[PDB]
Amino acid sequence: KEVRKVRIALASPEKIRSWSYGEVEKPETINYRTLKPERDGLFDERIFGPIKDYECACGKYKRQRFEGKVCERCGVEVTRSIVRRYRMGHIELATPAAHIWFVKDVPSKIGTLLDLSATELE
Amino acid sequence: MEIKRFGRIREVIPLPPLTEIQVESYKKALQADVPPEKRENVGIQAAFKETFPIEEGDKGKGGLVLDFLEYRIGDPPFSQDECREKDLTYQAPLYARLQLIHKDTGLIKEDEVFLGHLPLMTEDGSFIINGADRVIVSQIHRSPGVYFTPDPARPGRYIASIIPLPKRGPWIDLEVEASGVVTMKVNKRKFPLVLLLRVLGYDQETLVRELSAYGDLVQGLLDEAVLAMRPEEAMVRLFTLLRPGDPPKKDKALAYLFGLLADPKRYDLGEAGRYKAEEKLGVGLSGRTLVRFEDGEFKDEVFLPTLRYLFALTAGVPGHEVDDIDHLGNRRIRTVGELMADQFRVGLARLARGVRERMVMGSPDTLTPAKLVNSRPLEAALREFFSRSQLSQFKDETNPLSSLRHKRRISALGPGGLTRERAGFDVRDVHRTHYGRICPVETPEGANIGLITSLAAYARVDALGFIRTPYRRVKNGVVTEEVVYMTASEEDRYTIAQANTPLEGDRIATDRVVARRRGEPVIVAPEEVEFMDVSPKQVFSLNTNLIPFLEHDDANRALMGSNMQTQAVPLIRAQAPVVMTGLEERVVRDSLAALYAEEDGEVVKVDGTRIAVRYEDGRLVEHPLRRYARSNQGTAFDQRPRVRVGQRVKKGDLLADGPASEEGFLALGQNVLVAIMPFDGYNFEDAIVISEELLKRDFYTSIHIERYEIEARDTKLGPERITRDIPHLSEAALRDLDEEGIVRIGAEVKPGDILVGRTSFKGEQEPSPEERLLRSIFGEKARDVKDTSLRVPPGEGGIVVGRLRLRRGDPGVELKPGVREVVRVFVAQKRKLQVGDKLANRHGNKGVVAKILPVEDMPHLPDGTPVDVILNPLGVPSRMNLGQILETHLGLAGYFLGQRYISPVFDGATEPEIKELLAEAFNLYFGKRQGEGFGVDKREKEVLARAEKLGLVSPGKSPEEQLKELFDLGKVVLYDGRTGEPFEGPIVVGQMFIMKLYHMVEDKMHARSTGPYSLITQQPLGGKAQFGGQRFGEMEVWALEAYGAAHTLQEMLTIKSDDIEGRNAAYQAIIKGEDVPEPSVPESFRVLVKELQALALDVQTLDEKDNPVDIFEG
Amino acid sequence: TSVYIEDVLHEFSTIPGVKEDVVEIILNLKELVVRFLDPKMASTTLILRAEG
Amino acid sequence: SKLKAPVFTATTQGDHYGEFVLEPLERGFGVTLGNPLRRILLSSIPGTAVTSVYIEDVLHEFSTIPGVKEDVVEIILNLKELVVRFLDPKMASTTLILRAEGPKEVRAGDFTPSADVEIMNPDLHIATLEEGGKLYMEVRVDRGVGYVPAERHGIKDRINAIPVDAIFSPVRRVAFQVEDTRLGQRTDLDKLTLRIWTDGSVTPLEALNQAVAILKEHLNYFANP
Amino acid sequence: NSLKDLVYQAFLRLGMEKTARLLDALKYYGFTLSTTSGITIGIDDAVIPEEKQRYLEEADRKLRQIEQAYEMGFLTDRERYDQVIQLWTETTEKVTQAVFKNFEENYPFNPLYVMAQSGARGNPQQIRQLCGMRGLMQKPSGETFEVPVRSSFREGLTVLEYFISSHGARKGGADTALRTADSGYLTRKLVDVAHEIVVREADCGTTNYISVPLFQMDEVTRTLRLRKRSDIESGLYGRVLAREVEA
Amino acid sequence: DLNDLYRRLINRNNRLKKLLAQGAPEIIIRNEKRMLQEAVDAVIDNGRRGSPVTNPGSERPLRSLTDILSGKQGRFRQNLLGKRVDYSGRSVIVVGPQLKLHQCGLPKRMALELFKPFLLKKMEEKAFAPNVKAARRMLERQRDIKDEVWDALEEVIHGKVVLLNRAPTLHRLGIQAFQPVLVEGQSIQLHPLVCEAFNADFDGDQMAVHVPLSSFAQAEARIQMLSAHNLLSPASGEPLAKPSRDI
Repeated sequence: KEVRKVRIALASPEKIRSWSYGEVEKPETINYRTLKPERDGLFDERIFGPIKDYECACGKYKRQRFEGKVCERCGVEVTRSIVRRYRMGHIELATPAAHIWFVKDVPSKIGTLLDLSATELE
Repeated sequence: MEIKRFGRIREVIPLPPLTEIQVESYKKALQADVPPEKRENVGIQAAFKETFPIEEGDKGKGGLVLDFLEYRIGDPPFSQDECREKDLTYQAPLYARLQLIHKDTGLIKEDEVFLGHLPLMTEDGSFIINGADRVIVSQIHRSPGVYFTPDPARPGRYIASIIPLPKRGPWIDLEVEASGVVTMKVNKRKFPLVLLLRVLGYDQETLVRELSAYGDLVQGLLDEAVLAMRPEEAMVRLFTLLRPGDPPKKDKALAYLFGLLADPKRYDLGEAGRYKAEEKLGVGLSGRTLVRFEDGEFKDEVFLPTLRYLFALTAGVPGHEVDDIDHLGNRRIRTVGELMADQFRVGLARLARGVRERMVMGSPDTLTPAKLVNSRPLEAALREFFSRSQLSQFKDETNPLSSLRHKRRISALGPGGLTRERAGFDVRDVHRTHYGRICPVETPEGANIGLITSLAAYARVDALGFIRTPYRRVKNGVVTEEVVYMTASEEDRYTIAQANTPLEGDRIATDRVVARRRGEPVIVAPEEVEFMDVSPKQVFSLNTNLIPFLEHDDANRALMGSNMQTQAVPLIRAQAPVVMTGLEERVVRDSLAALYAEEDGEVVKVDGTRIAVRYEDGRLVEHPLRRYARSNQGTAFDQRPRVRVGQRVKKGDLLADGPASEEGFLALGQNVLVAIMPFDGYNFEDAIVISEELLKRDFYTSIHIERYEIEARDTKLGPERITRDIPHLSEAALRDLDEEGIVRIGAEVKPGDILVGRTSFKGEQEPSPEERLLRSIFGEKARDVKDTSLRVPPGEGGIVVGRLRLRRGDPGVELKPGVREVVRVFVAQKRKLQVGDKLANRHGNKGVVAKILPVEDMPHLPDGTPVDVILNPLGVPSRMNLGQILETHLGLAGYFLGQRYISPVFDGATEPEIKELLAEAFNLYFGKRQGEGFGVDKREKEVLARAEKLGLVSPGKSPEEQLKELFDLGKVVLYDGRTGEPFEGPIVVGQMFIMKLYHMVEDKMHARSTGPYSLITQQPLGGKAQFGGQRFGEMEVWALEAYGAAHTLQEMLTIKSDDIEGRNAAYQAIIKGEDVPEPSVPESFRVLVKELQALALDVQTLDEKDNPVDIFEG
Repeated sequence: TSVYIEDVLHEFSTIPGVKEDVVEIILNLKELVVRFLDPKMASTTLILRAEG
Repeated sequence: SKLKAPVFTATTQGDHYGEFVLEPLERGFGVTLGNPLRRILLSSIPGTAVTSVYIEDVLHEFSTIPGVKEDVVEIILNLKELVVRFLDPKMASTTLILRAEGPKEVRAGDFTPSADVEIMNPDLHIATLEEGGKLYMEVRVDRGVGYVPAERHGIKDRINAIPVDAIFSPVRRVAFQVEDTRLGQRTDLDKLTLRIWTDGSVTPLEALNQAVAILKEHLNYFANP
Repeated sequence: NSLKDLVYQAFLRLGMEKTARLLDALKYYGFTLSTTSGITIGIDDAVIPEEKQRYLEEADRKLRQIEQAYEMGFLTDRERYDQVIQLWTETTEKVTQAVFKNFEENYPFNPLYVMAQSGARGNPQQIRQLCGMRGLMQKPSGETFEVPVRSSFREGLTVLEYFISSHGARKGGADTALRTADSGYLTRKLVDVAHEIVVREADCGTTNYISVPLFQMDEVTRTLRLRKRSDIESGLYGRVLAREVEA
Repeated sequence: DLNDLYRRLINRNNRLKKLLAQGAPEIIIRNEKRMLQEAVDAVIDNGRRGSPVTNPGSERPLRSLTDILSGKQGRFRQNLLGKRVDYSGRSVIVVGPQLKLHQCGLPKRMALELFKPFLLKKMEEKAFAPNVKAARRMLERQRDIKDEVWDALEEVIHGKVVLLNRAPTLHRLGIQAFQPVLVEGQSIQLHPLVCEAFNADFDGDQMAVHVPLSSFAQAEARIQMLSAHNLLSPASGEPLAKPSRDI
């Protein structure tokens, strides 16, 4: 079945995690000398999708069927190079947050729903 | 050939040395050829001196100063040609002599301290900045003074103005509002102006005196009895509201700019700023808005006489009127030499704060100039000028004219002091002033129209950029020889008369004389005359003059012609228009692209590569002929030998032509034989037909040199070399790279074929899909060092002829950050005509071609010879460019008559004068035919048969005559080569001068079935092997929407751009021929949803029954 | 149908001692006419030479 | 040079019309060919038509006719459309005899039997008369060539009969057009299309053949004497 | 206008298919024709009505009578300035229509004309400037010099007349200027709104209708008059009657 | 450019993630979290407040979650503003006198590159050119094609159409379809009549040409976009394919 609506729901901690596939609870990512993420980071493919054609980071059966590709010491699920285009990540934060858009938008979505001296207070 | 010249009115003086706007302005700025003790200010002088008796924080106490005495000019570290092949700014070291006395004394004069590279000008008028040449143009801003003018957001009331020279003083506006007050706006500030009246010594009864009783607005400016107090006290409510952060009584440290001295405020040395703010104001002003250090306090000078014309303007009496803010006597022009000098008050700026901070930290004894200054702020700020400012333009080198045209330009735009891209409907317009100063038919089609423009021939800019135009003085009925170059404000009070007007011997002839005053056109009495213009050329722009019969062309469809004539590209067998206007030759000389001889002698050695002479015992120079060098558009101009190897010369005459020149005369295009008429809709709406004939004679052919370049960098994956060695390349390929990586000169180029190999390592990764299907289009999987060589970009190409090499380290070769070794191959091409190519007449009839027709078609005359271009009529009516039609007539004339003529501006020949030669040609032409033994045939008569029934011919006269009669009527009978029968209506025929323009399909035209998919956005861009990638806008869609183009829409938003899936999917699909697309769910949709969550908010998806989707399946 | 000159690699060339330039040269040749007299004559090559 | 020989097709009708088509042609020739051919089709062509018209009762194309419905002027035009042909190899001139009766509808065949010549379009309105309607009709016919206005020759068979406009030019209308097809990397290759409309006399085809042959013979004169 | 109807017409009682072919040949048939009949532009054909003189002559005189009428006091500077103006424009209009009347009784096949008459090119205006004359110009501030442009392009308009006839093309070039930029400015905003609205059904089912105004009410005179040709069409064309009508 | 934001965003959440694990100096913990937000803050809507992120060096604001989505081609607008075709090609236009209405330009040169696909296969399906890719190689032998080839390119397009468009399209008509034809000269040939629509001028202006594949889009075109089937201007129920300015 094909689309027939698009509802924008909010963002839940539980659900933000639910997605992310990985968990970039890790540093910076790139490596110039050797094209490779950085043992867990922004590009660690192991957590997203494989940069190359199917294949791992070391090499496995780039077999079409079986479903569920991983390894010994190379857990790079083998399901093509595109999916790097949607699989998200996450940085389970330290403590509190404010998606500004509820702080300094126009009406102040929070500094209203709770009064909090309009502004200056938040 | 044999040249006749029409009309008299002998130009009392040829035309200005043209290039004067850039050279004569830049030499009287950088006076390096005049003893240093001399030099009467302006330019570098007034720049080093406005900011040189440069003290040190603390007035008197601790030493350290630094002054000026004279400036030393540099000597070219390089020559014109090298500084260009090597990418240098052809600057020129500039030293200055500093000496700083201490408090204890010491005359330490550090012998020339390098301040920065100041680029020297060229004989041309342009410069050499980082390579190519640019045109530091001449802008035009509001000339200083005071005018007032009405109020914008408040009708009925008036605002006042106080404009001193820019970048040397604040903007000041005394607008009177509704609160009654007369507030003072200054550098983005609106405070009660009463606070600045008391600072200049004014009480609570002398502000009511000189300006109350009439206009009860002084009782709004009045009651504020809390600020109508003390002198050094109305200085802290002004220094605590003008500049926050500091409340000291040092409110004469800042309140010391906007007034006394000339640090900021001042409108010229007393010229436009004073001489103007004297006649209209309250007379008497020297040079700055009031004056400070006089005896103690501030003794006001110009914040009250202008406040006595603005309120007597909001009620008032006579003499007190608004000013026109777009009048030239009210408008200025910043020339070249000064615009660099102003980038010196800016080059000497971030340098007067690079020392005043260097005398705080460093020992005040251990100090001597050349140890206090770093000299980076004049290089970085005076290099920033010739490398970025919207005014430092490329330089249209299409033809030589444009070259010059460029220079003549006048802009409003500018860095700061200028006009944005969203205003100007009180300026753009042409003004009753311009007359003889700023041509009115040169500006650009749209987008900019107005703001920009070219100077009016004779007119000169002078003193404080006041345009001055030539007029001839009379003795009230008689006629002098003396000529009056004068400003505009000097013209609004003289009753001037046309030059067109009849003058006997040397005076007035007749009593009905046409004359103008101020601006109004009236008829005047013969001795009620002051002056009289030197001619009409004096009125039109430079090129707007090359027009032959302007006397008969609409005003609109005309500029097109003066214009376009610019986008004119040269050809080989060029030729100057049959009908000229004189100057025609001169243009070629002031352009300098043509080669002349200083002193008269005689040539000895003569070839394409050089020309040696032996001037009159003045040695033996030997100037080479730039052969086939590239323009900037590409063009490709090259001078050419046009003299013999033995002959006394004429004191400096065409020592050989230039690009589009013919023996000294400007040959934009090629006067050819035209036939005005309709063909099988083969010129339709504005199209034009051509006869193969020209390709035969190879008449309209353009030469063009495309410049290709490459850069090899230093990387982590290794350095980017460049050798004639690159893997998998099959020798038959490299085949023409003797140079060890470079293509040899004289090699025939193709596309994709190699031009410059260049191997870079890279990699570290493995290919996969979406490039391994292609790929083998770019690899065979692979190598440890990849191809990445140059290679010819789709379509282009030609025959090489020039290679250049550098390498990070040569003497003057300086490469950027990361780069090493440069290369530039130069390959050119012949181009003839190609159906579609663009071309037009000076008369604004722009017209491309659709059908090159064989010399078998091509309606021919009766004597065999066929026309060339069929110029349908239709394109003439709605537009009003008769004259062009007039050129054609003169054409046929000039054909059989064997000649050229000059129909100058409103001075050209005439219908009665032309019919004359036209018949004069017929008597000849026909003498040729009856002489052969013939004399008109059935075909012809039959025409004349109806030619009369049509009344163009006089009935009752031999066939023969009905011909002449008609012939002289500028037309004739024409045979349609296809069918023996001639046209049934005489046809206007003749030689029409045309041209080939910048645009030539060859450079447009593209098509892409597939190819280079970007990696950024995920879609078609660039193009290494195959090329192009057309865009698509909303409009497109909406209409697409217009039609129920459903898919046509969707397929236009998917498999033809982002949605990677499809494009391949699809791409494959045809390779086999299936339905092909049907893309799952468009890329972008997902993208966004994800760019969404990639920012909170689920962004779900349901159907008709509201249920969970499965929008990503992965 | 074609030509050839000493030390010339392309049409856009110059030669020391010639005020022309390939172009000037070429356009003066395109025009030249030659009678073939013989029918057999499929084609031939003319030839010229300059000195001092 | 190259280029092979043309492809000559022809979508004939029967008696009139004929969409002949020659394809392969190097630029120009399209026009070259045709045009002149046209100028022959409509020009010199062997054919016959009316040259005089005797009508017992009233002389003058501008008079009145009792017993008759139409008027002289019309019978004229109606007579033109009429076409006859010659079975006798060298008899360039014949006389025809039309006989009217009371109430009837004149027909082109109702013309004097006679063998030597042949009526080609038996039907034609010609005329139609009331009660007791007379109409003898000495209609003289000639072996012409193209078109000769009734006002150039002045016919003189009888004294009260009227001459007329000779339309003996079988070729009644001929138009062409040179569109250009393709055959290889070439697309501006002349494609001619001729269309000759003729009365039931001489087939368009021949209309052409005879044309060429004429234009042909008409070249043998450029010989070398 | 002519064919257009036909054009439309034709389509009316004949399938689009045909409609085309028609459009076609016309194209052709006209073309080849529009050339067999070889017309052209030989300046002479840029006719000037003999009455130019007598008109710029008798008019040239009505002036020495309004300035020599001013010499005294018959006219204020205002009653005066509105006369030299409403002056040349009356004569101007004579130039116009005259060079035309002559254009029908003599030379009814004159290149220019015919065009303007037929659809080709040329409007009532233009033509004038060519042959008869231009007129009075619009100052830069919307004013009009009391000095005309006697010359006509067919004649080499003089020095001054140009410097004043100039403004027009660029102050009228500011149009083609600032009038081109704003992409579809209007367009857009527009779009965004009704991109919804679509034929989504057959008959809203509504009885409700509208009352179409045939007779305009001059908000000034208040006197009446029906609307002009077009308007109407573009008010009823293809509309749908709501409550039958008798007439 | 975004990625440099997420950057410090981790930079902080780690630098304080430590302070709490060890070293509880109150005042500091405070001065730190103060950045935690400012991290996200930036990342999300950097620009806000009065302090834009300063990449060490430049003074360039650098996008943010906000900017990115914020039109100016921000995932919303970027769609209805551009994107770039896969089967596109533009060019200068010229008279198509001969050309029958529905017909249209397209010179071999481009005409081919703008069909590579279909051609290919069609080639194989024809005795000539053995294997697909194999074919790919013959039309890449630089230039100078063979005979038989073209023939194909023809039986190749007979039937399918293309769309056209001037520079500032404006009305559905602003684009139409035509049974393009091969023709010399490198410019694009176009029929008269049309002109009107696009305000089709002839001064070197140019038009576009898009190729539809969908057995769908194609059909969509000609039966809804053929200039031929579209003669009248909904703009006002009157013609547009109106002969003129010559015809």
